[PDB]
Amino acid sequence: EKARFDKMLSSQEVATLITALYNPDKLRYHSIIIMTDADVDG
DNA sequence: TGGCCTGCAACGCGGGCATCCCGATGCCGCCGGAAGCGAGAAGAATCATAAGCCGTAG
Repeated sequence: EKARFDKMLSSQEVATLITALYNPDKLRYHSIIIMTDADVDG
């Protein structure tokens, strides 16, 4: 929301690897889990 | 200390009255020249959009 741009991209690895970016075709990795540290930055 | 203002008597000519000629003027017919209103075009300006640095944090 702070900077919305369809061209702005740095990694793009997550969306490229989970789906094709639209998603009903490729539904690979139906189960995802996000492990994160217990600090405030986590 | 020097010059402006004014009373006064003598010289001077202009105001007042009469009048015919002249030039402006109102009127009428006729010709012309900005105008101004709307409309189209150009330049000037203030609001709205994308960071950059400051210093820690990942």
